[PDB]
Amino acid sequence: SYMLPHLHNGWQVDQAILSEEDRVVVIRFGHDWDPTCMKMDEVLYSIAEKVKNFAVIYLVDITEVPDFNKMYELYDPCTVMFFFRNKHIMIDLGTGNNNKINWAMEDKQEMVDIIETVYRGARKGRGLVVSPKDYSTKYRY
Amino acid sequence: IAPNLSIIIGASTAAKIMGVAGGLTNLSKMPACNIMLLGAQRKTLSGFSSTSVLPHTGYIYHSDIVQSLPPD
Amino acid sequence: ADAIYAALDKRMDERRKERREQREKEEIEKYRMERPKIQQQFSDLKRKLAEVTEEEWLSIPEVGDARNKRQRNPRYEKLTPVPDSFFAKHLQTGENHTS
Amino acid sequence: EYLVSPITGEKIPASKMQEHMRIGLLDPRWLEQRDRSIREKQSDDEVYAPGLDIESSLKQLAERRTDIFGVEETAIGKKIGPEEKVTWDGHSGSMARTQQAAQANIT
Amino acid sequence: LELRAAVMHDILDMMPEGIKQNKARTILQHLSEAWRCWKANIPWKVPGLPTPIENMILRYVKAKADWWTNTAHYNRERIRRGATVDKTVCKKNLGRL
Amino acid sequence: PPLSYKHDTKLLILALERLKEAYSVKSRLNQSQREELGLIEQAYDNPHE
Amino acid sequence: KKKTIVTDVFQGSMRIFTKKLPHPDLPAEEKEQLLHNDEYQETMVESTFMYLTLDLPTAPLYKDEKEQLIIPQVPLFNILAKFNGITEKEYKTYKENFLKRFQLTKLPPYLIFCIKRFTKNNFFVEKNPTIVNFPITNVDLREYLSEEVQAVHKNTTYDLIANIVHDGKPSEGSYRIHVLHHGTGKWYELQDLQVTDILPQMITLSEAYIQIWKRR
RNA sequence: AAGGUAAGUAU
Repeated sequence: SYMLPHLHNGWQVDQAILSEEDRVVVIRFGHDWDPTCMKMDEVLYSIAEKVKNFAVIYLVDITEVPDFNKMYELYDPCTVMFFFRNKHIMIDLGTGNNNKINWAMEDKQEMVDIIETVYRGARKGRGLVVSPKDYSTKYRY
Repeated sequence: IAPNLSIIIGASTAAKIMGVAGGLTNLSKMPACNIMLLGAQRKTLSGFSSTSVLPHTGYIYHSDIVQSLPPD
Repeated sequence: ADAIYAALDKRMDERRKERREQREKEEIEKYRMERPKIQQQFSDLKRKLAEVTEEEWLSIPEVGDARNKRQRNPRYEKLTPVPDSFFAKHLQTGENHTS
Repeated sequence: EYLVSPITGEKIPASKMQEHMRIGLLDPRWLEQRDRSIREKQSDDEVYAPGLDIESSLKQLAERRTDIFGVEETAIGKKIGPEEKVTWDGHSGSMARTQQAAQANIT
Repeated sequence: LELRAAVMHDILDMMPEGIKQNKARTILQHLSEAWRCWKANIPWKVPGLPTPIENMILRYVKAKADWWTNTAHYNRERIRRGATVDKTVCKKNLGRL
Repeated sequence: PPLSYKHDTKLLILALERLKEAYSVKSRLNQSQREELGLIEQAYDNPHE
Repeated sequence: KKKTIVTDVFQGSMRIFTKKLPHPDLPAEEKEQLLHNDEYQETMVESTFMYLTLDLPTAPLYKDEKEQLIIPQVPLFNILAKFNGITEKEYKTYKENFLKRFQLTKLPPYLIFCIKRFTKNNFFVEKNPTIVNFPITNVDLREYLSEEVQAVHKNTTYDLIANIVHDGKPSEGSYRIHVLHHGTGKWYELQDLQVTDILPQMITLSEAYIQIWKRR
């Protein structure tokens, strides 16, 4: 949360999405103080170095940067969104919202798998990638 | 009699190795591999493994400087 | 005109705003009596950091990893099929003597 | 003293013999490997935030989570204890009005 | 997470970071290794670590260890009772136990 | 166990069979599993050694 | 009555210097002016006690470099570093911290030491297993009395006569007692029905919880 | 009420 790079205005988010040409930009829209956001940010920090080759992770404060709240529907407590070559990438998570990940994921391997799948699909030119795990159920038993 | 050897290791261990080796001359004529085994009691393993009994261990091993190290 | 409706909503909330923001104050105080805040649990230690000089601060060492290359970055663990002799041996079973 | 080189065919001082053998056969692909290990290291980016950013983020988080920090305890997200920015809604029909409103907000 | 954030904020606040900002990340690394050294049941004694810093890191490790033990036991009792839990939660709880 | 034991080989085969029972179900073998299977096969090929 | 059989036997008099520690997140000039405002200054308050509560050091929490898993021990006089003007104890409260240094005034004829175990941490209650290193024959508390009252109390030597020890975790633990036979000088432990003759030296190698001392 | 949006070029 306090270790990952932070974007402080809409122009910085624009440049961060535009700058990367061979890596998927992973942006967490939310608040540092949000417990869901703290879990998501600590998972991202855990996998921040491992995905250095094919991913860059930034953190955006929606209260400080409400520039994308209207278009991206950034109204959930936490949101994770992927961009590739200035192009939002959708994920068939099975949750009904393919445009974003709007919950905290516990396992750090699942996020790595999602980023890897997004990178593969986007480099192949796709705009939608089917996630390796179906999140229509939390698999709680 | 043995200032350097008493500097390296304590005089207690110095005396215990000099007495068991037969004197300063006999201990100086002894190979370095045979000095570490001076005063090595063949402790009988009582069910336990040989490593627990610390085999091939002598005054040097039980000296102050060696015992001031982690067991590994 | 938005301010009119906002003030109207605040006025309607004014029914028990003082009587419920006061009870929550006592609840917070009672909770903190038993479970103090995390920052206050380190207040004395945080106070004692004033005696660490700048050179001592610079003398903090960088953390390294004890485990070696074989554990930090192991080579890929190749998976190989079970030998054919296992199929053969499973096949031997079930062949029964006639006597 | 002076010694003949078994690796170079030249006479060398006796004191430099050990280092002469040690670095007279330094495999040049070791230098290549070190070069490519340093070229990638220079080009590496900063995954994490710098010290200033970490400190500022920690203070900003503390300014909101008053159930951990501070003395008084407000809600989880409240900081205690005009102009509203115009933002595009993501529709092509409203690009012009949003752009002009952004222009019209400059003092 | 809240404990790590609080300890790091306190250390960085008392740190005269006008010259030593680059140590900040290093500090967190210590807060990891000590914790790991407690989880690995191995000795942890940094020789260059100042005594107040080591004392607060030890306090943080003790608090986190108390929370860790309580959470592990609570989750284990939940699972034993029959509480509906995830696979990752089960793996983490098994590791803690 | 004597060197000329009448059952020195039958017991060895029984012991190796139990060690290979963990692999009776077909599965992908990693390095440790295939090393153990190689050791078992070597013991079976040269029972006296 | 002011002087009952418990006051003249167990009760002593202790002095407390309670200084209010300022909040750390304050300006240095503001800190010193708050100190000058008399709000954050020492306030000598006398009091009486039936027993002296002795705080123990925190467990090492780690293995030693050489002897892994070494039992933690502390000398008694280090525990009794309390009750003097030199040392201070930062008592932390959810509101604010305080600096309360103690100073003994009148030592009772029979002094009870209650060693602080079973401390409730943030999540449960844990016992501090630190072994107290104390003598059982002769001590001296003259260094633990203020100079004004040192003349008044000519005797400061106490002998251990009773010792309580708690065995087991705080969830379920047994309370054993070692009692010194005053007539014979021997030490006998009795756990309920069981009575055994423990050597006096082996008394101090226990996790003491409550002790009774006699000044003679 | 949902967990049922193919994505991609072109105006």
